[PDB]
Amino acid sequence: NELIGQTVRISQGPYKGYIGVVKDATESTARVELHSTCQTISVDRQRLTTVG
Amino acid sequence: MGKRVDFSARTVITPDPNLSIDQVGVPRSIAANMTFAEIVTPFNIDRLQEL
Amino acid sequence: MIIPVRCFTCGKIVGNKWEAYLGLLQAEYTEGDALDALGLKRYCCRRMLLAHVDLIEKLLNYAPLEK
Amino acid sequence: QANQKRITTPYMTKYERARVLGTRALQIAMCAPVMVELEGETDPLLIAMKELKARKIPIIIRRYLPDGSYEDWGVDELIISD
Amino acid sequence: FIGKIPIMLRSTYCLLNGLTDRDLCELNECPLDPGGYFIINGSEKVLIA
Amino acid sequence: PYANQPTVRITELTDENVKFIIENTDLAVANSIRRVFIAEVPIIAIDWVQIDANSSVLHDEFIAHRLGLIPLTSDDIVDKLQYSRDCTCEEFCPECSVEFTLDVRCNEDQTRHVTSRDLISNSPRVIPVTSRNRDEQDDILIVKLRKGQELRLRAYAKKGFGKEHAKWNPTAGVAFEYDPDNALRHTVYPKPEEWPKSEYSELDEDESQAPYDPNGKPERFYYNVESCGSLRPETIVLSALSGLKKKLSDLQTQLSHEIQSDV
Amino acid sequence: VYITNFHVRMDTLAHVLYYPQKPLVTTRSMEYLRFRELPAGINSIVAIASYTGYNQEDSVIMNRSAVDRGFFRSVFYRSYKEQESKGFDQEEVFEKPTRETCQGMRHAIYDKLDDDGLIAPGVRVSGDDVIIGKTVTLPTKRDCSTFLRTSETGIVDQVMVTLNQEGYKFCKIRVRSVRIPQIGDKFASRHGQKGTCGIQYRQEDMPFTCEGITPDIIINPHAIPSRMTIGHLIECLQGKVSANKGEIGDATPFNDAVNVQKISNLLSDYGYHLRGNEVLYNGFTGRKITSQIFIGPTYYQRLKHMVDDKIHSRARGPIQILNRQPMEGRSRDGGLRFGEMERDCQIAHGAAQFLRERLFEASDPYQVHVCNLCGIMA
Amino acid sequence: QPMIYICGECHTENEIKSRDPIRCRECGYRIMYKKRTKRLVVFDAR
Amino acid sequence: MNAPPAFESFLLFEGEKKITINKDTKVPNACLFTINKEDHTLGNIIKSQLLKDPQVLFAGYKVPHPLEHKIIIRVQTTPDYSPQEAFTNAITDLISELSLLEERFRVAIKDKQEG
Amino acid sequence: VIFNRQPTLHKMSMMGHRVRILPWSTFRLNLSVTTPYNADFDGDEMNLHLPQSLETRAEIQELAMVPRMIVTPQSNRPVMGIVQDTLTAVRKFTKRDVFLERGEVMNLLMFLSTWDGKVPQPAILKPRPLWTGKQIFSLIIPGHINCIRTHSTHPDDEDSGPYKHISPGDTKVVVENGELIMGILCKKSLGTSAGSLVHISYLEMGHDITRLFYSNIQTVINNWLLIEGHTIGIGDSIADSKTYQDIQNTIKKAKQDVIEVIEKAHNNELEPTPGNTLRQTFENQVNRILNDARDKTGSSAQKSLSEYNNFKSMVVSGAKGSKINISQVIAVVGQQNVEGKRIPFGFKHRTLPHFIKDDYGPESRGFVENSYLAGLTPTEFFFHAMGGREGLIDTAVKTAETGY
Amino acid sequence: DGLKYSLATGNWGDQKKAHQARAGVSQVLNRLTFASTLSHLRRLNSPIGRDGKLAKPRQLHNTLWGMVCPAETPEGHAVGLVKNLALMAYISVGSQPS
RNA sequence: UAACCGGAGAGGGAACCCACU
Ligand SMILES: [Mg+2]
Ligand SMILES: [Zn+2]
Ligand SMILES: [Zn+2]
Ligand SMILES: [Zn+2]
Repeated sequence: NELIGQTVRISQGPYKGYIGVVKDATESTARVELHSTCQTISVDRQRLTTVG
Repeated sequence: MGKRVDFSARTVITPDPNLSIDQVGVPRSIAANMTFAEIVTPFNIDRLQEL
Repeated sequence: MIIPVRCFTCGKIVGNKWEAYLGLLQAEYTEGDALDALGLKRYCCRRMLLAHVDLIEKLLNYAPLEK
Repeated sequence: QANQKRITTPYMTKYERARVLGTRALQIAMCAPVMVELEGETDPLLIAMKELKARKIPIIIRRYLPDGSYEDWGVDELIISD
Repeated sequence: FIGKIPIMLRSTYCLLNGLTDRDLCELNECPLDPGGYFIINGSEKVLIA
Repeated sequence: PYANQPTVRITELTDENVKFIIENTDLAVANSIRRVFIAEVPIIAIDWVQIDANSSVLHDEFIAHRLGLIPLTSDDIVDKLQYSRDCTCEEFCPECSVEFTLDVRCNEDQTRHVTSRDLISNSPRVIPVTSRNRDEQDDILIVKLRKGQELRLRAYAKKGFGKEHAKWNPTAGVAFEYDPDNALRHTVYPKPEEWPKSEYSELDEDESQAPYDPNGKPERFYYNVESCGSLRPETIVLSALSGLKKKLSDLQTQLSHEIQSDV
Repeated sequence: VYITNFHVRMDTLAHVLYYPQKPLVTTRSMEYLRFRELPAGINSIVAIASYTGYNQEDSVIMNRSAVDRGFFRSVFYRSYKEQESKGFDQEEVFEKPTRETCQGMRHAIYDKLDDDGLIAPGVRVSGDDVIIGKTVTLPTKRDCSTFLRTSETGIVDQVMVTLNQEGYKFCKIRVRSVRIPQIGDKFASRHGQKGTCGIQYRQEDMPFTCEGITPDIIINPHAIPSRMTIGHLIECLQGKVSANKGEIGDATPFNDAVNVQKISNLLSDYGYHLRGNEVLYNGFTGRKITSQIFIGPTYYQRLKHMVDDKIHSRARGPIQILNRQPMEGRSRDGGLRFGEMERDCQIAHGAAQFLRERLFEASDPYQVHVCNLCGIMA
Repeated sequence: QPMIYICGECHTENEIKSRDPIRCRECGYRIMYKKRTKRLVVFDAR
Repeated sequence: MNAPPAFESFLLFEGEKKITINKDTKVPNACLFTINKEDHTLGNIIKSQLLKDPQVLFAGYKVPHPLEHKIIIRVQTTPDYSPQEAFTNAITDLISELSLLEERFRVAIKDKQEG
Repeated sequence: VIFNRQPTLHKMSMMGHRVRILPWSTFRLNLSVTTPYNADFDGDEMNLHLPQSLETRAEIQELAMVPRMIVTPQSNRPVMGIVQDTLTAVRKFTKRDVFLERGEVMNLLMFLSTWDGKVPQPAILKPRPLWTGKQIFSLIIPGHINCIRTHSTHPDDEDSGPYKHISPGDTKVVVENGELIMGILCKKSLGTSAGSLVHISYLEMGHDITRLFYSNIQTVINNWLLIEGHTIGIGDSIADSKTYQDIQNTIKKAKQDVIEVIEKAHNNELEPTPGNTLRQTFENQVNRILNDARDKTGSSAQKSLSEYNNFKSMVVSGAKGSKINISQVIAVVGQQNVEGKRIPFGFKHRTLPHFIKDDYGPESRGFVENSYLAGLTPTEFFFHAMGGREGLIDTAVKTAETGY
Repeated sequence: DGLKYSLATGNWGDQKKAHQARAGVSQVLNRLTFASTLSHLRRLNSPIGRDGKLAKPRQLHNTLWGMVCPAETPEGHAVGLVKNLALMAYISVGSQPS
């Protein structure tokens, strides 16, 4: 998939501003590893924004 | 006589007075890994479908 | 390593006090005079300076990775 | 043995009470017909406990005596402890 | 030539013998490190008495 | 069945702290004001750190941790900002955040102390607490650098309150006291002579504690609120009262919606 | 801080603490062990009270706001070595494995590697991520790439490349992961009074003095009277005296120039109760506690036994080779052992079908065909 | 593609090609450290 | 990694309600109020304000679990009177208390500054 | 799930549990269930097995679920009791001078699950409404339960004399028609002994009700202990200095009585006990003086303590510690023993090089006349280390025999 | 290679008698805390076999005054067998009797 | 009177030492 392996930024919600990397992706949601903390989260694609 | 098993976890115990003697606290990471197999029936087919 | 910014218990800032504290110790001042010279009344703040060991100075004795 | 010669207990043991419920709720999970007008519950084990209190489980139990013989007890025929 | 003998740190034939703390920091060594051990395939070994 | 009327008098006012007395209220209201003093006063601290270079001996998250604990003077800007989780903007706008920058390189043979003075703000009003100390005192150390070491970073400051993280805690010490002479005997001294008297006690040296009264309730709450330096201590209190009142108003709105949607 | 040059020292399983402190109460023999130059612990403020019940059986309650300010925050360095070489043509080599060229490749992202086959420092990694891309040629190619250990989830600290004594290329990669104290982390004292964290409350929920002093740590009083560690109590008293005086306390054992009455008479001068007790108020209701609480500075330690290095589960993971039972180990994704005493307990319950579910279906269900005349398998 | 490394001893940045023996052109030192990456690091201050 | 994020103590998830009302069947004129993402800060002052009303027979609160973020308030009032109107009268009195306190505080602050 | 701690010795080491999901990364279990599992929360680990078939799920639910495992067939007692904080605060809660205001009563009633929503008439109605801790514990106790127990400090003569059914010390717990009339509740009422109140609850009422009876006690007592509070401190271990002089006189008189026995032994004035040699009867007499000294100092210490003490608050409740620990913290550690005898002559006819040869005295052979509060002399410190080493060995040695 | 093998593995002897030679000599130095390093560098070992029920060598003997720490020992199956070294205690190095 | 994409359970063992309940 295109989104997998891309550094992304959460741009909506409580997680707004957290930089992460996409591990897995679907059309509804995606899995992002947070750079700041040791936790992987599931976020909707509407909140994501590709950076770099 | 004794052997390794699937569907088991192990971690550190810690007190919690605020739940009954028949309850036990588990982390979400353990619970998101160990699975239970339910058989579908027309009762639970919608819940299992969403699941 | 280095002096903490805030006291763990209180939350009062202690991070600016350390060099002033070492200055006051290079005088006739004792510790019990230097701490309330800096205005540390609660013992939670006094243990932050009094029990600190400054290892950043020992770390700077090594050559860096770059130049 | 004959119905005249039932020398075992008229009480259902804890082991029978466990295994009858397990093997009934497994059947209910495999779309067997319930013997009780249920009240909207969907957990088959609660349905099996309801049928056990209702004394309507269609199972009988073969108790092997140590000589080799056995007795066939209906679940309706013996006393539920709880 | 007979061989090579593994040799104890901070000993009388180690290269760290009698050096000052500044020179130990120049060699990326710790002046508080007591020595008394061998380095063998890059792993510290200590003879228990 | 109605509200009580409390009164206030201040016994001390300083840039560092406020000391005051509240009369004619309940223990729960007094504790909740003491508690909103700690948890739920909005303040500005930095929460987004991007490091472009770090040749020092403290690693990156150690530095970002020490940067988050540096307080920032937000007396009136914090009232007009928005939470970044609530603002319509993408990544950061000046209506939701404040930008800081730090580009320090050590070149001389003397150890370079990176301080909070070396942070350059985007807004002149939102700055650390090197603002005014005239009528010599140092500034907050971040890292010490050797010759050849440097660091460069860019940071952003959000609005938050201390229920998230202790970097958004506007206060240092909130001394709280009711009934200094043990008149209600909510505590019980086994040897009351051994206990030192409080600061607010009214007793002679002969008497060790007040005589018990069954009818009494807790009143006369004595507060001392010490600031960290970001907010003025007088405007921690007003913002805490406004925050608690706003919370109660929102709860009443939600309950009103539930009731009129239930009938 | 276990050694001063810890950043040059490429070493597996390193733990260093953010802010170590020398103890407020020390013996005169710590000067010669150099303990006040490399200390292991923080002078906490303990309160010995039964606050909510999360500290009861040897556990301990912690201040969440202090942990947010950096209290016992540490960092864990793990390093990985790898060495390319071994056959006549079977050359190991560091490179990026390509899915068209290389045969066996995990689902993991390989884009984090540089084209040397390594990651640069400063890159976030996680479980099932490559760190060292290494391939051997296939007589197209098959990888021998090393993965980050599952559930480790850190950030790369440094990468060194060099030559071994065999003239082959050799790489060692060290990875940071900071460790914030959470519940379940094992703490201790200097008196054999160990304990795991049981809950963390914020500064608002924590009880407090007449001032705003809240304890960083709350321990149970029921760990004292059977253990009989009275040196813990005297340490907690001497620490309050020493933090008010400006002195470092002297706790050399057989001193005889110090006892509890002298320490009490010193503490009575600074405006406290002479036995260390203070009046704490409830953090929830604000009502002062009927008992008076024993509180003061005590030097606690942080042990290496976290919970995140011990938690593991399993649901039909990998399988052993010879007998088709699950593996062993947290790292190999192994299974727990339902040993000879546990089958015995399940016999004593009289649960034979759970016993069969453990020892047959959950470990190795299997079928064979056997001749009906002679019992040898067909 | 150049893959600049840093000498452990003389702190000299030097470009070494792939499949080359590790060596610094000055002082002949045989330990290289790589360099800090270019992609973004963003941290909470928590 | 099982750490819950810090915002979860005070932020409503999507589909959650701030407040929920359930009638108590055991006794008449009693009701249970469940509040999401609140703590002792709100429940204690609500309880203490409810206890000034003589028409309130019972009032109390609890947190079911500290790791959870919920609070339950049980109110029982005399017949002719509702626990719901008791609750909203307690809120609208407690807001009046805080507003009066804020006014008197800022007046005393101004009077401390050279007066 | 089924759930065990690994040295499984009896069938209450593997008990079923219901899963509740919680944020952080540890297993959490209720504090009474610590007692069968022998858990300690000091870094313990416990492993959890999930039953996969629905039939074995039902089997664990009906056979090995934990409230069904309350009373053991090993020793026909319950296994689980109130422990470690809820027990101490129960004893402090159900005392006669415990009174609760109306807000505190409603806060405590908020934590009962088995509560009808009905507030009981207070024990005092005027001047002001006051409930009693017994009056709330009567709401905790389920059904209509009847039992009679005795408190730990119940004097022996009291049943013989008057005031038998009206106790001055508030001992002799009596529960009648499901309601606590009188008595203070300790280990001997809510613990794991036979005929304790929990055991009567398990026998008269079902296991499901006894489950809620555990949880209700734990919740309401742990929420009263936020008001009462409970500590231990350095003030709890200190004494009067009238007591100190009495202890020193007891030690001095016993230590002189050792020396006069030694003088009778050296001058051949000691006749051997029949069935004993001269050495063993000398040893018997010396240990008799030293044990009587330790007991008399211990009793003097126990008489010295106040009502407000926190060592006494635990020992009377039976939660933690014993009556010898208080004496061993306050008064006298005692004699250190190795294999039942005194400290042996490890050197040539002496113990340490600080002692004269052939010194059979108390200080030369292991007796510690100092307390834990007063610190130890270095000779006594080394002897106490030698004493503790023996039990520390026996712990490690015992396991590989008992498991086999 | 003999010196390097015997120090690298701990089998104290020839590589052929790997099962015969005593092990546990030349452990990997514990580098967790500076106190752990010092205590691992000052450590004795009793080469009587473990898991034996004989308590007498495991006991604290009277000749340990001032030469071996009475407190410090591992709590496991090696109580009293592994024993660390007191502060001012010094071990002789040998000289000629001539 | 039109329009291009596609492959997936890996992975070993013995010995010794340290540590946890
Ligand atoms: Mg334990
Ligand atoms: Zn402080
Ligand atoms: Zn914005
Ligand atoms: Zn070079």
